[PDB]
Amino acid sequence: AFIILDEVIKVTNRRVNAIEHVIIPRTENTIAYINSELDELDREEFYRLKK
Amino acid sequence: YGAIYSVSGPVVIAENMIGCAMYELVKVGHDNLVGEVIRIDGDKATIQVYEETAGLTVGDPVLRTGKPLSVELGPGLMETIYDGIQRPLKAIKEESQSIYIPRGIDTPALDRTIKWQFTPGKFQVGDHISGGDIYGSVFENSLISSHKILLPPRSRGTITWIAPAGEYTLDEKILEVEFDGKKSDFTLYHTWPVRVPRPVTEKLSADYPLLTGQRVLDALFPCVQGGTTCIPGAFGCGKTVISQSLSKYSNSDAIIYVGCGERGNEMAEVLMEFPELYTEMSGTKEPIMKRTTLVANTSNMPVAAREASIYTGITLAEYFRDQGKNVSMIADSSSRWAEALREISGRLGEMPADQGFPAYLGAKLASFYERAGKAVALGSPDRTGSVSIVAAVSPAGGDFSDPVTTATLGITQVFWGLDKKLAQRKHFPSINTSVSYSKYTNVLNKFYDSNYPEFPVLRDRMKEILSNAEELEQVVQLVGKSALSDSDKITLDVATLIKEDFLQQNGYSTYDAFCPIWKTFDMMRAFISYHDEAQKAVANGANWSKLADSTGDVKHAVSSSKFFEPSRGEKEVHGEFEKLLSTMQERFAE
Amino acid sequence: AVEQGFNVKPRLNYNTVSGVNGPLVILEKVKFPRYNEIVNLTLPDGTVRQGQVLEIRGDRAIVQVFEGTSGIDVKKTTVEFTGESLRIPVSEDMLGRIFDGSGRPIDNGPKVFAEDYLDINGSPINPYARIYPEEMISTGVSAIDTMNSIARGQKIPIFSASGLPHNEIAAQICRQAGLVNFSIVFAAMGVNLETARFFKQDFEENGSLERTSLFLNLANDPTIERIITPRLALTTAEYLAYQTERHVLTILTDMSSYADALREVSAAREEVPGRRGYPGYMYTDLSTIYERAGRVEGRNGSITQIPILTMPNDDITHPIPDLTGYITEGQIFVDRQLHNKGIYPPINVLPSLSRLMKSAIGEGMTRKDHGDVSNQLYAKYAIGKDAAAMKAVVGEEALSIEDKLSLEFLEKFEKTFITQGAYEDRTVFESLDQAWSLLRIYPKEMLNRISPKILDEFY
Amino acid sequence: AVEQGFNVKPRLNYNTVSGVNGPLVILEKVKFPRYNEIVNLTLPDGTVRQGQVLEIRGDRAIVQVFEGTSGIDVKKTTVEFTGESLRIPVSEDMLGRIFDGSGRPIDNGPKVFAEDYLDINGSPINPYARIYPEEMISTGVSAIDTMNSIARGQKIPIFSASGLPHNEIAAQICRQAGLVNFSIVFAAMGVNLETARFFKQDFEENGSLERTSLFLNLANDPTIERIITPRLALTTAEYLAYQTERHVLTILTDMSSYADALREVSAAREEVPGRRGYPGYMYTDLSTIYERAGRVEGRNGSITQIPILTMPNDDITHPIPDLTGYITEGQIFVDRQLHNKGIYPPINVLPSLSRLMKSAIGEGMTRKDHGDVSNQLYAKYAIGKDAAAMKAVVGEEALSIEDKLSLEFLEKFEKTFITQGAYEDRTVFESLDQAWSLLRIYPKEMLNRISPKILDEFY
Repeated sequence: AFIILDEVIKVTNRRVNAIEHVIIPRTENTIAYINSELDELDREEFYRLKK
Repeated sequence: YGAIYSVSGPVVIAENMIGCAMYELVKVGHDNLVGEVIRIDGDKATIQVYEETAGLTVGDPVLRTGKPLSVELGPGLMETIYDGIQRPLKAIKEESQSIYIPRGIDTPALDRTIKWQFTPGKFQVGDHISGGDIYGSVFENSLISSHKILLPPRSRGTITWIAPAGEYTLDEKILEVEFDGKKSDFTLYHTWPVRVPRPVTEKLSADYPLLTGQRVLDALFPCVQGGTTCIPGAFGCGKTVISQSLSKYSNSDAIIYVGCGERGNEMAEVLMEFPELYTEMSGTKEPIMKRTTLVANTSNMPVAAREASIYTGITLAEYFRDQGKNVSMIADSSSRWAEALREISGRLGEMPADQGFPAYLGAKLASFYERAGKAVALGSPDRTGSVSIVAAVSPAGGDFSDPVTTATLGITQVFWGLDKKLAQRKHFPSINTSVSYSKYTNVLNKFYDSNYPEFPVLRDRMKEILSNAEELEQVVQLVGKSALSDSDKITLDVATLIKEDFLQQNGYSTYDAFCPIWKTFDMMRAFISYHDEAQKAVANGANWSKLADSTGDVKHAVSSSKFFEPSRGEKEVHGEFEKLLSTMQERFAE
Repeated sequence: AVEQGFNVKPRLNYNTVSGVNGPLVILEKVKFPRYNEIVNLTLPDGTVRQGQVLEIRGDRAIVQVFEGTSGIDVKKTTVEFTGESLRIPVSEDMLGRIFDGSGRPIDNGPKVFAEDYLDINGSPINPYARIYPEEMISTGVSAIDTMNSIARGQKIPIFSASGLPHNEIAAQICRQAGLVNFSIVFAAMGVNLETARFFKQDFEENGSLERTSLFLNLANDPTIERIITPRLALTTAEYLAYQTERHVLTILTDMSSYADALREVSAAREEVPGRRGYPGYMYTDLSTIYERAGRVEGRNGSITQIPILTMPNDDITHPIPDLTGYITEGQIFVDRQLHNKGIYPPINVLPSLSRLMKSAIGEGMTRKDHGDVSNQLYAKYAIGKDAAAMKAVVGEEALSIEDKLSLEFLEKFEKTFITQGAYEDRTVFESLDQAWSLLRIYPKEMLNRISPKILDEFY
Repeated sequence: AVEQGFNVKPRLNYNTVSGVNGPLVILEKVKFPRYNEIVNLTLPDGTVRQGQVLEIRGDRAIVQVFEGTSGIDVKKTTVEFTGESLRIPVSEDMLGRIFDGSGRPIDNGPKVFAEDYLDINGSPINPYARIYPEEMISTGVSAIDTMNSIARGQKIPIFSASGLPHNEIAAQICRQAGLVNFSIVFAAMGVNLETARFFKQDFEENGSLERTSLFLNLANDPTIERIITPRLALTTAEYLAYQTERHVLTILTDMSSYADALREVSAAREEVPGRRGYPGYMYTDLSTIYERAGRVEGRNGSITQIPILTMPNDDITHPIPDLTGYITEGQIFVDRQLHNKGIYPPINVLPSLSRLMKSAIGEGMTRKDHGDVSNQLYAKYAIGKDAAAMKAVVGEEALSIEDKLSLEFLEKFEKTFITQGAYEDRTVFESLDQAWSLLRIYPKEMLNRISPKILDEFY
């Protein structure tokens, strides 16, 4: 039980760190970039409508 | 009698058009092309031609017809196929003897070569007749036994003369109204502006449900006779199965299928299949064409016609409601109707509001969806019609995010949302339980208490099960599902059973083509009783794995409850479901 | 003092219509066009259509006629200039009536016998003449009245989705809400005709119309009328509360529909769409509509607002919820997760808060345990959600006692406290007693957010 | 007998030119201008260029020049109004010839000895005169025939990106397109000379130049003839398929280039843009092009239109692929991810769809199990993609037994079933047998979307 529990704890801690340091930052960066590109498209549409 | 000044696509600017009126049909050019004046500036009236504008030259005469876009309402439109405007495609093909639609074709919307049997109504000479009153009846089809002739609304007076019973055509006089000394001649048909809704005395609250046939739509998100539905456009089999299911079994006295922006061969499919369908509502099987009027508008057709097709269909449905019939007008590609409106706004130069769509898109969609609803048709005798609007919105971005979808959800009562995940699993109908809703549950509680008292609590229980198992499945996909309680395991198992047997159904299958309301209630009884009894057993202390191993037979039985045939009758099937859950209770004792 | 009313000002009938553009009707040779002036357009068919001017120029006025321009003819279209902006005939007898978007009473009753003719726009309230809200206006909704209690004069909107029963919650609040005089003002913008009939029949049947001045604007009703409707409701509220000394509680409905009407009006002019198509001055418009309310110094009356939004894509980042949260003073969230479980009202108390709760929930007001009970309920509901997520991860058995009891509390809370009958009137005291009944499953040692004295006295 | 052909109508040579702007030439004084009229601009250098009248004012005519306006003077340029829309000379011998973007010979052969002059825009086919195709085409590609079937008369485009082998896939489909011989009308809109040479070489090697007509508008060719090339090719196809009763397969390539030409003309006209600058009427133009495919009631003969399209950044949400999906029925999605993995054809069957498959597939037309097998394949491929995403995000062991089996199925599906070498020509029955061999990976229990009778009769 000790060995299995230690292996499972190591896997779970590894996955927690992987999430917090890769998945959350990657998804946050993708969110920021998509929001920036959507703002860029909105600005282009605004300029075209202004013309 | 103005002259063409400018032509640039459908938008035609005609000079000398003084005294014109907005949204008035004008015959543009020498071919007499139909066009509606959509903008006036001085003596120049901007016109959007409803046909192919290529070849129009400056100086071409433009004739003012003096009337808005009017649909010819009367006997003879109950079976025919129409373009965006009320153009009879069959009559056009017969007269032109060609596979093309000639430009400026002036075939009458309702054919005048057919003699219609007429039986005068209770009104006689000298009686006072108001708008919308019935003064006759016409035997159109076996399904439409009495096409009751309505006096046109906003027309009133005293009957100077009424015709006797006999075979009369639409051109022939039927009844005369004196009013203020100016006798008016009324024929079998009449025209009504599509933009202007047909008047009714009072719009009643829709109570009786519209049985779409699909099990999820009928149970979880019910629709009522005279309610907007906003079906998913094409991606899910909800629309494709639902259109034919409604046309066949919805109990609607009439159907007006409106396809705006429909694909070419996708419209050819409807025009070639709907004649083949039959119904068993009468004693003998009769074609659905006797009950359906199609407004066929392919994407090739002009954008103005694409915009006008929705109005034409909804005013045909309004006419059939004013007759006192329950109608279910099916709008195909309301998203394409909205795209047509956006294109027309771009042609006119209007400032788009949201993603190119005009700012008045919400107003137009509201003025369209608001024509629906049960209503007491005006004029004696008292009669209660209804128009259900089963409109489709296409998945523009794959999700309910388009401005047209936003406006439709804002102004609708029922919304059957598309699930991309369920569609990609080929799980049909692909109706997303989380996002879908129906605001008619509260009003339909009366009918449920009258007929199937346990229906609301059962559908609420199934919704609770689905939501709980959706949250639990999110947690499962997160944390591997290594540890789950017996109750949670039962919740996921029951939800998977529901999503595989109850919610999922094959529209083309013989058994599950149309699941009746009593069959759906019995299946909800079976599934909810199974879940509740499993939960009770797990609370007693039984092991879920062993219990599932022992009750695989009962689970297979409640799965085959879907396979139970509906044609056996409500009496026999309910007896089978009574025995199904009778032995189900005893099987859990072990 | 109103003897100036006894005056006849003739109106000019303009047959000069330069052109028609969409909803607009551009006139020419106008004598002295006043901006935002109500105009009675007479069609060639004889139908009379009201209109408003959106632009003014030297001998030119651009009328935005209501109900569209279908049928406007240059040659024969009489246009009559009412020499004033839109005004409503206010009266203390407006209570008990149902009005349209333009102020015309749609109930089968007499025209309101005016006490005065107030401008619909009104004037900004002087901040030096505004008072912080003190007492709560009791709502039958136990969730709102216990966790997100509403003070006399704040603005706390209800954030709901497309299909969630925000209309039903609004009807319940109008039927049950009262003081713990009162005159509810109801404004429905762009509601479906079925919803409007539900509102009317519900109020007439349950007698909530005795104190309600219901303003109904259908979805098919004109968009300019939709713009005018909340101004009408807030002008009625200002009148009643400030020139009559009564508490109002305006309940606006579908401010998303109001913003859509703003979009339609802005694009009727040449205004370029803003962030999400809505005009850049939506902040200003919503600010006016919302901050029309509040308590005042010399007058013993208050106006409360329940804007009730409709979040389009179930997001707060949308401009309507963002600006509404900026101006208003709280949030009440209706949740699809709660709605799909048959819990009515489907209000989740985790995202919902009332920033002015501490003032409303006190000792002289409500009962002295209100604030601590609400804080304890919120903390234990958050713990219940955490334990519900935790059970499917680490098994039911491995949960602590503070997690198992919290799961039991969560079940009882959602299924008995939040779950309220649509016609069940729960006073604040009855709701607090139910809250204490829920909390009593915990031993007194576990309830830590409650003060020791209140815990020893009420448990 | 067309005896009206023997008639001379003198044409008006206008030297009144002005406003020469981009692709657009404006004539100041025109005597009764005709909309959609062809003009012949004679340059000062002497070379003539056809032009189409985009819009007419009272005396103006905004002409778009197909060959471009580079070199068009305002003084010495004479514009001759032909008096009719553009009419391509069509003939039965027109098969087997190579044409320019504007229907001019390229193969160093004579001008088409016209049998009739047909309008480019054609005529609008009566929807009541159309036949639902319901006649599957055995395209020989597994990922198409088995899971997104093509019916003879179906406008099914090939959605692809830049650098993907869409040209190779379309050439393969054209080479092997027997029913379960085809005439071909190929329209090249702005494709590079390498792609045009590839298509011509493949047609010649397969033996298709006996029954094909190429309308090659290369990249170096003028950028406004891309507006006219699809219309010329489609009216050639309409002739060949309706009047000569042939079966025509149209392969309009770079419809994205056509839409770029449309945007270029739309931008020069200074009109209300739409989305991403593409004209608001792009839906109408694309429908006018695409909707010229199908069968007619009287005449046995069809246009199996397959418009190759290129996503600018492999995005369906782009206006060109989105509108093409709206109008054209079905779509064959060529996947950058699949091509990078090395699969040929890199067809992604999740976005790929065919509306007419359900009616042209199964029930004795091809085999009893076609539709159910294709539903099972789609469902299990979606399951495999979801399981691959889950196994990338979280641990592999967390995936269920079904998820692992579906990962194995996805590997054996991309690598064996979809993966099809050029010239392989898999029959639909062989593809179905291979798909079953893929479906025999699973135990019979979890093939849920297979009808039990077919599952028993084919497992």
